[PDB]
Amino acid sequence: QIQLVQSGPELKKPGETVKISCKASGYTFTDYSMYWVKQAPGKGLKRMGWINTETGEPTYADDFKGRFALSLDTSASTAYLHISNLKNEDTATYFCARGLDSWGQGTSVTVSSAKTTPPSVYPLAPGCTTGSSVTLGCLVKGYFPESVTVTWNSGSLSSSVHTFPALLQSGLYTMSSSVTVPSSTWPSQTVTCSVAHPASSTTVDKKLEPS
Amino acid sequence: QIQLVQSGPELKKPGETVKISCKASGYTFTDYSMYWVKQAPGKGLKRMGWINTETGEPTYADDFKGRFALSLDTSASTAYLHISNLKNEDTATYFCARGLDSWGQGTSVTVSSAKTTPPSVYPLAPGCTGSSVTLGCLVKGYFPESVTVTWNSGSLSSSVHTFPALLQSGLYTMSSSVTVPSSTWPSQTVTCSVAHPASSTTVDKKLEPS
Amino acid sequence: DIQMTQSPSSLSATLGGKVTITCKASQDINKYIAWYQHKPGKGPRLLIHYTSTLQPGNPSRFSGSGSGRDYSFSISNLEAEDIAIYYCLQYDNLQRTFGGGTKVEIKRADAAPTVSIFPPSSEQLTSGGASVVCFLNNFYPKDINVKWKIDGSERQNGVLNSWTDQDSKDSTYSMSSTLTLTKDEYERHNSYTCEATHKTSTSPIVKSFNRNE
Amino acid sequence: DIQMTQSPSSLSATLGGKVTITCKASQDINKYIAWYQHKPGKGPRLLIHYTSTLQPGNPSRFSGSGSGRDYSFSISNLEAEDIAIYYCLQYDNLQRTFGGGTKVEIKRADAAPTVSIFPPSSEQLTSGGASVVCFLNNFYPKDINVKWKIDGSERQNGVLNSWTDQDSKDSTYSMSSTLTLTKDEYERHNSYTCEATHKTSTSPIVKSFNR
Amino acid sequence: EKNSVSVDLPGEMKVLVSKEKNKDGKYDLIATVDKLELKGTSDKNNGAGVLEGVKADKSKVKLTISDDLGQTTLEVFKEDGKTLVSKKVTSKDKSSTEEKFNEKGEVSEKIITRADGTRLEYTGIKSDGSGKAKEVLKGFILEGRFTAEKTTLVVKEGTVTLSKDISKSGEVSVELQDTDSSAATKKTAAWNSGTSTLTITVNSKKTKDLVFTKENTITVQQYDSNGVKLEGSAVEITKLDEIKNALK
Amino acid sequence: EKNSVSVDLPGEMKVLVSKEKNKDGKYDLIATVDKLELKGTSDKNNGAGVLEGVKADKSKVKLTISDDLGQTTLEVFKEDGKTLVSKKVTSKDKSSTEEKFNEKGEVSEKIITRADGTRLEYTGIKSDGSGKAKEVLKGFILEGRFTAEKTTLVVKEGTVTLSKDISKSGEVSVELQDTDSSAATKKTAAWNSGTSTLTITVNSKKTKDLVFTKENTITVQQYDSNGVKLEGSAVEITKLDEIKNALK
Repeated sequence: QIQLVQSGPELKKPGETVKISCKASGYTFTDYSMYWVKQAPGKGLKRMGWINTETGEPTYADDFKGRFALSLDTSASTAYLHISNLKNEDTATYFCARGLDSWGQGTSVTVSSAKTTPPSVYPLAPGCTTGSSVTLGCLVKGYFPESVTVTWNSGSLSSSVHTFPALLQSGLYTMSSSVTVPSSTWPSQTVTCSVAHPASSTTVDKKLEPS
Repeated sequence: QIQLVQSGPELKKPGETVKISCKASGYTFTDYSMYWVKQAPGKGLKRMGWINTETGEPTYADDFKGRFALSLDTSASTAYLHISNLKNEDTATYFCARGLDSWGQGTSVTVSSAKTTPPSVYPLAPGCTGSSVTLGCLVKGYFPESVTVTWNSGSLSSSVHTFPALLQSGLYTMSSSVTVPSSTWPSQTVTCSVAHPASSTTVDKKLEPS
Repeated sequence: DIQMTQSPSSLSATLGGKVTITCKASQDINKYIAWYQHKPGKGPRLLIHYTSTLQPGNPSRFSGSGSGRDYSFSISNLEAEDIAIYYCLQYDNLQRTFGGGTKVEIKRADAAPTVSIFPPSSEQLTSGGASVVCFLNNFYPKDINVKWKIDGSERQNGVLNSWTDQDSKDSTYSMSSTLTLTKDEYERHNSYTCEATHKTSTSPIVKSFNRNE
Repeated sequence: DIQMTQSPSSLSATLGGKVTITCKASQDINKYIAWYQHKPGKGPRLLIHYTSTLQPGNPSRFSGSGSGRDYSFSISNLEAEDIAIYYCLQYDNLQRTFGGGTKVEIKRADAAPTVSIFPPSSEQLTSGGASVVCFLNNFYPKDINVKWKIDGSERQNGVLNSWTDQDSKDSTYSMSSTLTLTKDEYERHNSYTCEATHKTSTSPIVKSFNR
Repeated sequence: EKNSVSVDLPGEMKVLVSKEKNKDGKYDLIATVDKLELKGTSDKNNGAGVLEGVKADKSKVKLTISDDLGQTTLEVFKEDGKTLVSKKVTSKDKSSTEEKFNEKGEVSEKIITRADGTRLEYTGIKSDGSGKAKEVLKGFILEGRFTAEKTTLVVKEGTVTLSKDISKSGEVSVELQDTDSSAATKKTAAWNSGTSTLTITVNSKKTKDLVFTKENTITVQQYDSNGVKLEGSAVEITKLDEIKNALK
Repeated sequence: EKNSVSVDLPGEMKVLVSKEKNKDGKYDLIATVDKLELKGTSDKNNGAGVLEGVKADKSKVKLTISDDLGQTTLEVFKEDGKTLVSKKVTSKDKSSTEEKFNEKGEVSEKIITRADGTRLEYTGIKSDGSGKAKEVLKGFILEGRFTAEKTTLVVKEGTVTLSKDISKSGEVSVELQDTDSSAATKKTAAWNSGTSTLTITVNSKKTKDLVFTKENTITVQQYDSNGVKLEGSAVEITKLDEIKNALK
């Protein structure tokens, strides 16, 4: 029905410019102002500004001056957020909103001098005693930017899975993922972790070998 | 002892300048950098900058370039914070700090176009009785913020509530409660002494029965 | 600058309990964390430095632990006078940075408000104003609703509701509700009521007066 | 802009109970307040509008009250899936502003961690690095201390400790602890230990292996 | 007659006052109300006084004129001359209160006519001072109820209710309710007491301003597409169904 | 004689190798140590072979020379010829290990001499692989302890304890501890393993860098007044008192 659908996650270097799109459906676009909101770590939700969808006239908040531009393609029911001279402070999730009941899904922007880097994936198998269950895992190391997906046996294993938030070390991300399964499953059968890294268009798979 | 003592509260209009002092005693001033920290309601503590007390070289946090300057009178063991082009966002408490163990008491800065205004002080007495009787003073239409309601010269403080001020049409209104045994009033006299330093006013109001 | 992520942002605990606050740094800070207590109208006070050293002048109910990036601070045997905002500070770098703070509140047994209503004074009335005031004293929890009725009709605008800070002794809250009118508005009506709805009852405590006297 | 003061900024409550968040405006806002639920990586979700109205698609466990400047929002019959950051929003003015937000957490019974130790994989060693990992799974409360020892001596720096957010199913937390070495360093020592200090026990849970 | 001077009165009535004091010292007075001539005496010569008489149905009629000529009171009693049937008090501004009485002489109906011709009709009066109310405006009628404290007129459209309050003192306030739970469609509004305006908003967006004027009229003005600013000019509501229109 | 070709050895000593094969087909070797004459025969003709002698006190001396001529192993046995008293291994790079042995073939004491002349002396050794340790540097001596895992040398000054760890692999790390509770005076420090530097701070302020060099020296350098930058030049610690004064 009524949707705000935003553009995908963005990686830029400091100094650069970024453009986030917000595509509306299911109502007359010019009947609501479009609001833009910044989600920053620990800084809740903040109004950046809004734009009159009929006139194109933008009104920015004080903290969003100079390097911020709100624009429109009314015929395409699309609003745009353009941020220039990107700084580390601009690393955040950006949202479009109209009325009280419509929100975009968020667009995450990373400003960083790091280059895109695929993950190495290493198995965590118990070193050479087994109990009634076995906890296994994968270490996803040395990737950038931060977004990855760790999937166990193609989703067969989802219930006893823990996804550990990534941290920076040596300018690159490390995350890990755990699964616990009965001694009857492994190493009797097979458990494999599958790791995707959208920014590098990569998927990589690792089988948990015993002993 | 070691003390950092900061200069008193300030009210300024937009576009004006303020200069806050921090006087250090009890130690060799040049042995420690001085830190300045901003505290606004809605933020915690954010480092604005620090200054090398020996060289005079300041280092500013990212958000505090342009309008803010740190300086020194080393012989007087006094460090100064300057802010030009004052804006509403500069309404805050500002603190100086040295080492891990020394803080100033804070300097309240209010930037506003409103003018200093003495409170009107009204009595809150019961209209025409159990064990205790609650009375109050309504303190209305004043600016800037700080007022101290003193009840019976501090004799009654155990049972006092100071209700924080709220802005309404550009001026503050605050209130104060006190509860006494029903036997002591109106038998004995209770008075509120409202001090508003910025307007040089102290108004005493005696709470009469009705 | 190093980010210091302090958790939780707010704590509520019963007297005699142990509360713990954490602070996670964006890199190793080599045990160079200190913890401060900040009370209204004062400089912050150092409690803990170098992760776990208790600063003289403070009880050994305050503690700290940690290494690398991860640190914690505890108050054991929590007392009513421990109400404060607490902050972590990293000083590994010259560019010292703070955690976001933890507001520590006391959880106590529920208490109903003592409510008092006050008509405008003669002196206020002389001067064109008319403020009606209700005091709601010594209640818990903090959440409360006051609704003003004039001649039985809700008046939603022009109400000044101000809560005290949590009481450093008895851990209650008190609140003042002020409806300010003009003299002329005040003299258009007879009945003035403040209704207080609190978790201590499904029915509101109601206080009321008539200008009819 | 109208300031919205949201309290408390965080709360921890047992399931089935009732929690209440307040929001104080800097002026009268004419009952134009709405409340949103925000889970990580999903867009904000409207629960209440016009102070007390329940938006369709949501349980009547969500409610709101107030007028003038003073408002509240409540969750009755607290569920484990209600974990989120909740925000008030005033829309009396074109310059809409948000409260600072409330993290809602579940208070539950204390749980000890299951701790598992993993030596570096063959493949990681063959590349020349050596990461040691301990999983601390399904504990409560969240606060936990991990101590690494090499040949019995503490190693404090270079450790990556990542906590999950609260499980929406058992209200527990898990933590991964990763110590990154070179192969060279790893092969200079024999004993590797991870010590887990949790309030559940006065004695650490210790996991140790010898290369 | 060159012997009695007509002075015009509130309600456009005219009373002749004798030039000369009668044999007992009191000026004799004559008026013809609803073609029924009435006579009386007063020690005043300005017009002020009581005039009485009977109608075709033996009904006793009495026209008390204010000392200052500022007000006429027409009272209708039964043939007895005692039991009151009706009373109309008409001011020089053309404002008029008309009351019918019952067995005890308690008020059974009341009509307040404002100077401008708009009226409030109170009927169906319970004995606590609640009952049925109607407001006659220029172009249309509003229907509702009343209490001792306020008169409330109500206009409904779909799930939306507009309630217009008139206090004892005469103060107007207006409220809107809507039981609709969807933010997309719920009508909500705020009342500005200073400009006597109800602003309706839907899904955060201002849609229209209804102004309740001192002329006892209602104007409507639309906001632009985005609800930033009023467009065009306000228009006075000539018909009830136009109010309802504005609640969709 | 020139019947033998002589060759200098690790330590300071020359072994003569019979230029030709002896009467029994092998190479005869003679060396001079502790004014003793040692003799042996070997299949090798570079100086690699075992020599023996007996002392005046009927100690057996045995000089095993490595194939590479890079290491001498000199053993002292008592009269039996089996029970070992001491063993020194000396490499050509000026390095060494001397051990004094006890009954049951147990080491009672051990001296590691590094190439540079600095030494590590292990004494009062126990079954748990623990005991007393001492580090002899150029100018001063450090005293501490050892375990199977690491040697710890310790310098104390007031409430301050400085611990210098040497892992079994030879890795150096340093810790500072101070029981002082006051921020104003508590000595604290962080160890940079990359630069082998312990940076001391007091009350958030850097005071000095102690650098533990690969040449087994310790240097000190003070920071400026505000602890923003190192001042002057690093200075070598010549004496123990200097280390202690750095902890005050």
